[PDB]
Amino acid sequence: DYKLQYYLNDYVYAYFTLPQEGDKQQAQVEHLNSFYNFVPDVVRNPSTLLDSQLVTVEGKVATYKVKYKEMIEKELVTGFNIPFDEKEGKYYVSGLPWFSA
Repeated sequence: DYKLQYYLNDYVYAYFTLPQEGDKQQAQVEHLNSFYNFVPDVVRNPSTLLDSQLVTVEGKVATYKVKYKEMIEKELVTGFNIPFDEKEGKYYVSGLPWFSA
């Protein structure tokens, strides 16, 4: 579904672009949290997104293949699983994501 991909593309971008600057980080966390329909209870490291590709959608879990890099440059690749739902015609992220091979 194209609409789902447009929506989750923004979420994936936010997730994998935590900045280095502490003051920007506080706001970026709040921006990422805006995709959830809940406020997370209190970990991401500074990152840049290189590529993302929606691989499968099973039920209400979208699985992406994400290529990103930290700054510690090795390119990292992971599966990234996002639970989602819809309210009044608009998608939201329904739980914190999890990583897979």
